[PDB]
Amino acid sequence: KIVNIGAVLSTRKHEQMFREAVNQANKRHGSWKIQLNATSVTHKPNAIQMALSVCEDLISSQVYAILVSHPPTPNDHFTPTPVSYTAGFYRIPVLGLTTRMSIYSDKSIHLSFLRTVPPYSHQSSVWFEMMRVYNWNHIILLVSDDHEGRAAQKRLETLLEERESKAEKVLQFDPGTKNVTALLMEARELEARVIILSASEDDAATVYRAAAMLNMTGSGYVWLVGEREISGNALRYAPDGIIGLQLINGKNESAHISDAVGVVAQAVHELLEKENITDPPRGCVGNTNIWKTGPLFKRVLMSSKYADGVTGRVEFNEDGDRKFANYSIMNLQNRKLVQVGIYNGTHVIPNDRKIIWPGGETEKPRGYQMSTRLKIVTIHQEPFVYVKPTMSDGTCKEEFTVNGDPVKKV
Amino acid sequence: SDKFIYATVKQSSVDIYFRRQVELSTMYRHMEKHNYESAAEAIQAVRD
Amino acid sequence: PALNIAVLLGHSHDVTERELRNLWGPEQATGLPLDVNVVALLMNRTDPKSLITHVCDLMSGARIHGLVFGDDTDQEAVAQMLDFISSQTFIPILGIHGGASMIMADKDPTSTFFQFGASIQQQATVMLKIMQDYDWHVFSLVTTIFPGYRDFISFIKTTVDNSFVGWDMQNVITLDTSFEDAKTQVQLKKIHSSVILLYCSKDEAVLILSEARSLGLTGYDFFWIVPSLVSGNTELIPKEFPSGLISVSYDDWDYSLEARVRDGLGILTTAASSMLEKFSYIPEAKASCYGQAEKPETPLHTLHQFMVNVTWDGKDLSFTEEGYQVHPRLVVIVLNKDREWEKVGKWENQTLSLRHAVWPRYKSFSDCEPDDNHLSIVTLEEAPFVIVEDIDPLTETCVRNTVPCRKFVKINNSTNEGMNVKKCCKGFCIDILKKLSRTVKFTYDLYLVTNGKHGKKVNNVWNGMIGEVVYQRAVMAVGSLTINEERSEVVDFSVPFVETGISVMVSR
Amino acid sequence: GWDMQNVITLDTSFEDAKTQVQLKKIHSSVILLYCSKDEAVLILSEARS
Amino acid sequence: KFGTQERVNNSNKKEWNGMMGELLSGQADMIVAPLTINNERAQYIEFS
Repeated sequence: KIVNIGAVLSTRKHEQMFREAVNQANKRHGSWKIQLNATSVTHKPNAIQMALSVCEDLISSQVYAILVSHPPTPNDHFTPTPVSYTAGFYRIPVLGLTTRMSIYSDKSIHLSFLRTVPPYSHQSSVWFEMMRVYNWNHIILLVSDDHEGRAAQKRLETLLEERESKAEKVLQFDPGTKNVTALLMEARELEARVIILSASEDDAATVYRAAAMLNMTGSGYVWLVGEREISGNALRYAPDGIIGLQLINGKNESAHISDAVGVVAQAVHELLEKENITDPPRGCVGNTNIWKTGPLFKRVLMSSKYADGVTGRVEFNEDGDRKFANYSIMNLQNRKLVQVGIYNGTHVIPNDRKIIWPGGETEKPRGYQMSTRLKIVTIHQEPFVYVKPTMSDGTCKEEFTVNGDPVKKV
Repeated sequence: SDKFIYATVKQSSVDIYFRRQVELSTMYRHMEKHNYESAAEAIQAVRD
Repeated sequence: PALNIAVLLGHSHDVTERELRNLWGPEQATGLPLDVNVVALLMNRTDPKSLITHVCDLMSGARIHGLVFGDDTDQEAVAQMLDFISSQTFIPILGIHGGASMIMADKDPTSTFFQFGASIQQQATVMLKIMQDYDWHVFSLVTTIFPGYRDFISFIKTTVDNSFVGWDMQNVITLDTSFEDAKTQVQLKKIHSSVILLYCSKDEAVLILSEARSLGLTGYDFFWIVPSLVSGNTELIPKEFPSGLISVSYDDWDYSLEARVRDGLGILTTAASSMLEKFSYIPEAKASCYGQAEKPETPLHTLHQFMVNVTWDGKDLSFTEEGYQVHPRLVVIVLNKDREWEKVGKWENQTLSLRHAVWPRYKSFSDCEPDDNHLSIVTLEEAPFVIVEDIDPLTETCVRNTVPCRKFVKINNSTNEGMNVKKCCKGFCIDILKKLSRTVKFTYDLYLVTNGKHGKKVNNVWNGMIGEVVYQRAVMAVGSLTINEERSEVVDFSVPFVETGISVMVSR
Repeated sequence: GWDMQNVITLDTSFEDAKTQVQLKKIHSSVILLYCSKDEAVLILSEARS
Repeated sequence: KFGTQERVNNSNKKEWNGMMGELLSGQADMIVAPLTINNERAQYIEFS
């Protein structure tokens, strides 16, 4: 009757309020039929320690689902990756509390992984709404060569092909490149003035510094970026007027814990009304078989819509990722962050605040500037295109036709 | 034949045209081994 | 310097540790500046805790600088497990068999984990090579929400966009769910007679094929080419799979486990020799898995850039930047009338060799309608009527106004057998045959006659055209066939479409 | 100069493997249907699908 | 070269050379040359 749920969290108080949320869920659903036990594990520095500890504590406790969050230390280099692999051995679902990485969206890598927070790839869709609202048709991409940039570029192109339009150029750079001036120099000669960045904090800071050195932050340009590019060191060198995105409850651990606990309790109650239910494997060692009902419980989680959540309506798309999130569109005015509007699950709603585009001007800038200096290519065709060597003065001798009119020369 | 040799500018409109016809393909096989780089070179070759 | 490599297998295979050690006994100076002390080990079963403990014990004890893992089970998660171990230990790990042999998409940038397999991209490439070889240009596309389908459709779209072959892609089908309920029948109902490429899981493939058969999409002229993921375990074949399902898979028949291990250790030794001749010396292994050592842990020199250019004794087993074999060992198998996976073609050094030059017709099911519109047609090369040429060097397929036609060309006069080379036939008679196929609505597999020459009765036995047609080896004889009294007595002729008498040629 | 391509007879049920490849052979813009109302409903629904 | 759809040696990718090779790569944006109008070139770039 007792059901175990594993929750690896950052701090002692986090697992404390996780236990409180589990008790509240048990009270609201009713413990007369099933009692929802709660077990938790504190973060350790080593990933191998994660791999051994999830087996020794979580798997050995016959857990049904795993809730994972980021460590208190600011480093976030694929922290939930070990457990997401280990519980993926038995197809045990893993709930991503505050993991916003898009590598976890690839279902063929993480066999069984869920999350209540959208990744770093969905912002492109929001950016699309910008081009739908501000009427921008030519866009410049500065995605990175990592998995994040490739996924963001792929999703953006997939959403743009519905419009039968494509980004004019897609500029790509390796992560952690000190010099990126060549790519921005190439972008300068192009026509589009809508620049999109999808990179880490250090890369965003470097590209911002390089573009500011190239006078790309002035009037006539518009910058639209994600959450990493307006947070931390990237904010220090960020020019005024850029537009960024910020999730309403991305860094709120308690609300995510509460809604995840509620939705997993609801899914457990829904599943336990079925037949031929198989108990989860006991012990990491000595059991090499996957959970028979693991995929079924994952699907139950997949089609479960939590009614009243603190973060809002919790829903998972076909990728197992959070759907219909609220993003606070962020604008940098006078080196200060001010909200210029909110985007609900489908549409963007501006507010009374006045948007300040880079350069200090207030009107909505045009998507691009029509370049009046056209690059002309031509071949040597005797009746149509005569070509002659120039003289020592930089030109060649002028000539007059039979009528005496001078010949027009370039 | 091997006595009458005719060609044109390599990698141009006429090459695509001769590649596209269904009946002329055979002479296109005579055409590929003598193509000149530019029109002026072919004109000079015809001249001499 | 001595290099330690651990080879870990399972109890399913009969290979012993002593045999694994003896596998490293060629003794013709494999490694010029280095010798290898290989250590073998066998594991009862694969699971995260035991796997990580075993690999850490091997790393701490033997101080192995590399590891090759041969799995017996079909669990895909062990691949990501080994990838994670490599990322946390910087040990070059090689995937040989079992779960370690089935492919995961995106490896960690800092992990040295290479696999003996081919991506979905290479599988799609060999699918298109099968299609181009058999000139099945027109086709459809049905997929599911199984992961990797977006990559598959993107790759096939890029290939069709960047190929000079016509590749008349009809439509793309993506069945999200509720295959038999609704919103799925209308899409499947609009695929006409062509090749249907299916990408899904085996359990979903059973339902997809059942629905297709219920909708009559499994006729004689329907060919399905599917990846190894749906084929999966060879020995088990669900009854729903119709005969004639072309599939591509990593070979498990000829490329044996001992050869697998030998190739893996050879790659490791070659990489070690390359780094020794390039860098200073082999870096010693990590201190331990545990302890949380305070260090960036990134080695000054690594093997990651050294398995890109590796050449073994006879084969080139080089790896890509993301970790795939440049020359993977792919075999194209089909479900024969015996309901068993029988190998047909192979993919060696970017070249696809098929046993059957012409695709034989396969009865999909016992109740399938017999093939009547497909006819065996003979022809003989005649200067004004039947011109036979080689394949197009540019498009690698028969050009317009030409048809495929196989010629049974012998290797040499020494042997008594030959192979069927697919040349291209055009001319007056072939054009007439094309018009006949368009009007009468029948399909053909044209092939040259190699027995006789225009037909002749010797020893009361007919050769050539009349011989082939009389002995039920062909349906009709299209070509420069002069209608004669004995020929009309033996076989039935059609209305003559051109006057062909006997005449005299003389010098002017 | 009529163009009568083919004659289609639906002897079996309208949902099995037969009467599906048979119906897909129809390429014209005009179909002469002859049956009773109940079978007409099923045939027309199948054609719409 | 005026321009011809050609296969490249690596990966068997299609490319254009000459005028449209420069144009599709962004090096040039308009062409004044005796460029013949045909089906193949009109598919990717547009002619007045």
